[PDB]
Amino acid sequence: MRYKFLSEQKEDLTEAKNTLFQVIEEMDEEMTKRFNDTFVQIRSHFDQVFRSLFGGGRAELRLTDPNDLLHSGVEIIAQPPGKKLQNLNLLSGGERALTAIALLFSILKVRPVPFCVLDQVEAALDEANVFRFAQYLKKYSSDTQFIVITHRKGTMEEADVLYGVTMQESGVSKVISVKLE
Amino acid sequence: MFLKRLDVIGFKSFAERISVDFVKGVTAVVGPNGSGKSNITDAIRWVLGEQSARSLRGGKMEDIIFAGSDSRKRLNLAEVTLTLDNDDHFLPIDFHEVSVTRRVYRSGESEFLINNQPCRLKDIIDLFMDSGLGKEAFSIISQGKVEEILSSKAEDRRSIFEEAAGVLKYKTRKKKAENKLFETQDNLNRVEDILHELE
Amino acid sequence: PIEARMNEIVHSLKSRGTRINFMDLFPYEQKEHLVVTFLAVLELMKNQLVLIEQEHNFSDIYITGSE
Ligand SMILES: Nc1ncnc2c1ncn2[C@@H]1O[C@H](COP(=O)(O)OP(=O)(O)OP(=O)(O)O)[C@@H](O)[C@H]1O
Repeated sequence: MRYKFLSEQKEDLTEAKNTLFQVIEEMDEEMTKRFNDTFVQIRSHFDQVFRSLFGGGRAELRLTDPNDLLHSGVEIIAQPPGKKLQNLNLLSGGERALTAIALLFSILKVRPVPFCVLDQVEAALDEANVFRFAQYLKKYSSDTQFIVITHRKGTMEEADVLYGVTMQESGVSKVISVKLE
Repeated sequence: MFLKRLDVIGFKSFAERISVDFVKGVTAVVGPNGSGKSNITDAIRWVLGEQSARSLRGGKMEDIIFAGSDSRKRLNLAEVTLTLDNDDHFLPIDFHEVSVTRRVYRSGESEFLINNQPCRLKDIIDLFMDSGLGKEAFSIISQGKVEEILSSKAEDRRSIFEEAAGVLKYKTRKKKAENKLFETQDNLNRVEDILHELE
Repeated sequence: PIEARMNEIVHSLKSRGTRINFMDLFPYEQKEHLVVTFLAVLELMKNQLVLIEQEHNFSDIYITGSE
């Protein structure tokens, strides 16, 4: 037997499908355009941010598949000063960490924030590179307040103030503070 | 806009009140390993409405509230208050200084306040989302982000660029529509099966 | 490096039997030195070897031996 309520349910399905399909395609359009637009902007800063952190060299961003703007990966190719230009996959541990930080700081030029909490992001930097990282922060702290959790002494040396967190009593953190600037 | 003060009481390892006054430039947080300096980051995430337990390095009530030590018995309340300078009206609130407060009680009850007025978690989340400081903003960056960039799977790296592009709300709406389609078809399928057993 | 400075604060406390101001530990300290001194005091506090008094953020800090 055929039922009216079932036939209406099938018509409601067909009707919703037509609108929902249009929602989905517009979402796809927004994601492809915004991804590409933002990628272009981040790429525009990347070489300069890399160079200021490494003190030299050069670097590039490239879409893995530029005709698949919904799924393409991003290739990072970088040349630390004194080394060859290579995919990020083949750089040293400390070079990889600093290049990733260069990408994060390039994103911050495109999508600025009034404050930025960095929790030990520079843990894997080679010691020789810490001072340019720390000086980057001081320089651009005119536009972004930086709150930096760190165990690298070079980063501490460029901060304006230090908060020390230590357990004087067992399992209870105490906080002291000293100005440097 | 900038962070003025972080007040922390009973949150994780901060058994008694601490109060961090930030400067406008670079504030560094330092100290021996395990002594709690990354609980500062967790407290900032938590009061701004983070609910991911992974993001909080422990986000359940027993992780949030000071659980006790040799030095002290556990507490029954954790509280964090972040005070922000809003002189430039970066946040859409008609107040010179904006305070956000989060509390959780051992009993499981939670309280949220903006400028000492009770509100919902959603009101804190929406306040920062509307001003460009939501989930996709890079206002809090831990080592996990570096790991995603350095990942060998291309989906992990693309994710960083999608956050920067602000695509999450479009992706979520697309998935919401795809789920509506699926569940509508599934309900019809189940109705037809019930009806078919009636024949 | 830090444990070097830790001992030099420990022994410097055995002299003055009273409070000592953090900046008095090393007169006209430079910031690279200040940082290690600061990290040293933190670790000494952690090892239950020194007591710290500070009234407000960025107010003067006084340090006293423990045992
Ligand atoms: N509810 C809690 N109650 C008491 N102490 C807590 C609680 N949650 C976390 N902690 C304590 O706070 C401290 C956290 O230390 P901290 O964040 O400085 O560095 P960490 O533990 O080494 O983390 P990471 O590995 O990410 O660097 C630990 O001693 C931990 O046991």
